Amino acid sequence: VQLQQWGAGLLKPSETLSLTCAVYGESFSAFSWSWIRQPPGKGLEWIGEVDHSGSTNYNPSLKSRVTISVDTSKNQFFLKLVSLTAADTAVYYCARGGRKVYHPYWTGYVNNCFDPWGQGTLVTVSSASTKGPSVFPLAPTAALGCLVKDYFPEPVTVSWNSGALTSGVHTFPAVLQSSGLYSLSSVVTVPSSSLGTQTYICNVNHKPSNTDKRVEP
Amino acid sequence: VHEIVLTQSPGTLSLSPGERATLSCRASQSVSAKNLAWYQQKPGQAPRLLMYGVSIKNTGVSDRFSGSGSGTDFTLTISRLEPEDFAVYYCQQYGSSPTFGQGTKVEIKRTVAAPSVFIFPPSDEQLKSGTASVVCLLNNFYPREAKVQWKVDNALQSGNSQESVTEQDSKDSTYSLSSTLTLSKADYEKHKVYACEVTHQGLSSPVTKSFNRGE
Repeated sequence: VQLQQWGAGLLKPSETLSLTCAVYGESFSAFSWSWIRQPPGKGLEWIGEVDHSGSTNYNPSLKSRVTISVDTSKNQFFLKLVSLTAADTAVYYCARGGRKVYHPYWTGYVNNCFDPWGQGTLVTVSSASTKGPSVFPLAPTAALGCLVKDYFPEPVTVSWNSGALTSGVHTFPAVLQSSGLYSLSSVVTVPSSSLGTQTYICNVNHKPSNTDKRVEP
Repeated sequence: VHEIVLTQSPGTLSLSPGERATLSCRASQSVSAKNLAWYQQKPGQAPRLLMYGVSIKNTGVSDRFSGSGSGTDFTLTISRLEPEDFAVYYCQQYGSSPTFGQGTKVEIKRTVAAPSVFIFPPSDEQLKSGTASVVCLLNNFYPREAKVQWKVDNALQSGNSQESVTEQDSKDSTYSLSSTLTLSKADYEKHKVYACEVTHQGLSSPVTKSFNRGE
């Protein structure tokens, strides 16, 4: 059993998210199929489920905006989320739910736990366009760093002294600002006596925009 | 249609290898039959079905995992913790419309370490750019729980600061935090004194780092 996932992963607010999950290997019917999402650094949230007959069930938090459809001709099922906001940025997984069980007196789905899972599609909702980062020095055991602000999209690679200085380096995760762009900080702790003799340069490379900052006391 | 809220305890379980871990899942209303599951998620990976039917392990799951409980109280037990087991664990109920718990992190335990607090004012180039960012850095601390408060001329600021935290390091098993306070150039040049106050378990008294505009 294999799950393939696709769909646009970079959208603007007040737009429609459309994702597709295709299953290979076993019988697409006799199984519930669910969409789940996970915001970056947060917990799992069940979005919805569908079966082969087209009957759906949704999370009450997303009932107004979510629509889950099915296509048994292609063994696929689709997710649609209208009126997007920054709160909808998340990794979206599809998963196989429970098995349909038939008895002459009762029929229903049992063991509605999720396995296997799709690879997961990251979706980012923001009105920002591709912009290069601005690198500002955070001047000074002494701590010193570089602030990488106003860039889009992820990621950005940060090194120190062309990769020489690696111990004591802390590169935090990027934060999505309200403006739609990202901000980041890279810091490093050094001996106080090296501040006068040794030079410190943060090498910041953002390949989406194809864009070395010296930090001075 | 039946809505069931699952709360996991504790939020963070700090244990050492070789010990046993006990995670609890409380349901606001009874979970029917044995319709509960546990999932394991490692950093930057897809969730993994760990257990279903309260106590039935999935294929390829070691004997060190055990499930128990019923009604509103459920438990996941890890007999001997391995370096692999340190991750996030979620409980999920499927007695009604499926719902997830908020998750419990099993992490490496170490000695309490106090953070080193530093403050960075905005660079003059950034001031000319039209925005100001003040950075408050908390370096090497344990446990993760720490409180950062911004004060601009003794005024408590809210809604204009953003935090970021690194994952527990592989060597010293510590955390690092950064709090960025973002202002406009006018709002920044209006006031003068900027401070961040850090409260932590390792600090006997809240440590405040401040600077005056133009220093």
